[PDB]
Amino acid sequence: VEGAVKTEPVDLFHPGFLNSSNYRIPALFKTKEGTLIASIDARRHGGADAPNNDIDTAVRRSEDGGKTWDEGQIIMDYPDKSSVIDTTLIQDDETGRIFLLVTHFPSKYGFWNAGLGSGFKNIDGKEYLCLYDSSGKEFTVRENVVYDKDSNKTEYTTNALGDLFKNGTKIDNINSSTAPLKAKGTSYINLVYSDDDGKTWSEPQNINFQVKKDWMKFLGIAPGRGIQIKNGEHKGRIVVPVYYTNEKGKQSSAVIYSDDSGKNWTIGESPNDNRKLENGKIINSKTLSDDAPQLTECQVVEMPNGQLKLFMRNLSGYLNIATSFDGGATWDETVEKDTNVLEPYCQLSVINYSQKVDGKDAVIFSNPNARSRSNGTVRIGLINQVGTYENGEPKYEFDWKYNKLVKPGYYAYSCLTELSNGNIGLLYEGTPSEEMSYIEMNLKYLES
Ligand SMILES: *[C@]1(C(=O)O)O[C@@H]([C@H](O)[C@H](O)CO)[C@H](NC(C)=O)[C@@H](O)[C@H]1F
Ligand SMILES: [Ca+2]
Ligand SMILES: [Ca+2]
Repeated sequence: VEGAVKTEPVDLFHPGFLNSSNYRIPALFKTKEGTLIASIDARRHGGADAPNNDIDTAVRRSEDGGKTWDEGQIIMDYPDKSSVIDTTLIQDDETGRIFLLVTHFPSKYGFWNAGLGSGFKNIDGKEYLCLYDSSGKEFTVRENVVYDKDSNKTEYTTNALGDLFKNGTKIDNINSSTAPLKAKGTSYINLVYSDDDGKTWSEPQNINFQVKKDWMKFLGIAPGRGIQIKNGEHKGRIVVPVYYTNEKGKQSSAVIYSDDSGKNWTIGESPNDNRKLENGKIINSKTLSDDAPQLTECQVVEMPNGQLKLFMRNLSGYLNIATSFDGGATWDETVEKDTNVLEPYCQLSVINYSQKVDGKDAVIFSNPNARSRSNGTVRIGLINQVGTYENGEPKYEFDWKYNKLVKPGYYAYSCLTELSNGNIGLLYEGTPSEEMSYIEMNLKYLES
């Protein structure tokens, strides 16, 4: 229609960019300064997930609203088929600090073979990363100095990247397939941060000891973005979607969050914890033994009063939505199924939109509207309160009033952002693992 804007796709990542043959897993965010940051997996050996690859994290920035982008940089790169996989972006408005979190695996590990627990051990009241030698003896890293099982200092030290130094000389890396001391083979949550609007990034902080329980096998970032709560008593809380497997391998969503500007993180309960299934069975994420109720990658948005809604990949064929009244610490027992929104078992993106649409608060949603990763569709969901829960909290529901096909053919993972001009930016997998496409759309287009 007249005045509709949908830009022609640009390949923001593609084979050869930064000398990476493949790319997957978009994250896209507009900073407080108005800069766009796009992060992605630079999959170096093909498109496959860990452990069958060597994956680094790449970032591009735009200072002109997505019209032009910088030359990119690799910000995390582990050796020898140790991979960082699945990024997410969020910023603390108070401090201006931008966070990027990602899942990390040592060489040979990935989602399906991750070992149990955090990979840390408590010694005398502090958690220390464990290392193992060829005989299986256990060592700890205490302030980057390696101690043996009898608390004798060894000749080894580490750094935040896992480099392993013998008397100060680098000899290997604890994440490789060859090191004399290796980390536990499991997932780790890494966090890096930027205080200069994404130009430079810290080295990784391994926060597994704060967020990963002893019964979780995988715990990973659910890629895309986080939020910082705007309304109510949890205002300022930084909320990052995640998901994990239990000892039986079954997946449940949750969020990690920080009330102290990213210094410390905690994991909330899953919506699968004390979840009441359709006909009344009660499950929990620690004991879940069936495939059907699994809840996996997810993204979160905030309601007008501060209530959270967690939108989740799942096995029902349709979108599932959980509700939290306590800032992501727990969820209502009922997970809603929205049969207006097909969900083919793929990541989705949902964001708050800053302006009213048709007099209502709104969200913007992106996923493949199909029974496969195709027919990429962007929706505007209007929020309406429809009475209250038994506990008196407002009950909010979405009206998917506007729905627009933006990508015929292949469409997999995606990430939205609102732009400074009020339009919507979208970075999406329009190929399995090669070109990642960026478009800008206005509301007139989305409503057409
Ligand atoms: C997606 C994908 O489906 O395309 O899957 C994730 C997991 O394999 C899946 O959620 C497991 O049930 C990948 N992440 C990891 C850590 O394997 C994503 O990178 C992506 F591959
Ligand atoms: Ca690498
Ligand atoms: Ca619950």
